Amino acid sequence: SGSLANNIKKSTVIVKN
Amino acid sequence: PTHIAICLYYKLGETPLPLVIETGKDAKALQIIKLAELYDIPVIEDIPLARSLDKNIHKGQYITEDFFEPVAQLIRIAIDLDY
Repeated sequence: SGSLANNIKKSTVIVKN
Repeated sequence: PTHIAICLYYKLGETPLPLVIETGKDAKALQIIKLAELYDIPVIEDIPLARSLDKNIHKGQYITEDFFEPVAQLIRIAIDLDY
């Protein structure tokens, strides 16, 4: 558990619709 | 509005190209957006780009050639210059 959050924490930019 | 969120990561010496490290639809998209605010990750709304990334570039995959410049433009806006 926590992989989602750890990936978001380190990421550069999020693209959404 | 099927909601979609695509999480891009690019780090020199690690990442030879920008990487899609997480994706979400529907409730998972909403969660990703909430996590993005919690961690101060820039979020850009671009509906054609998001839809195209969602279809083409799966979690754990590098972006492909059609996306190189659109993603570069997002990176230039989103990069934290660290000062």
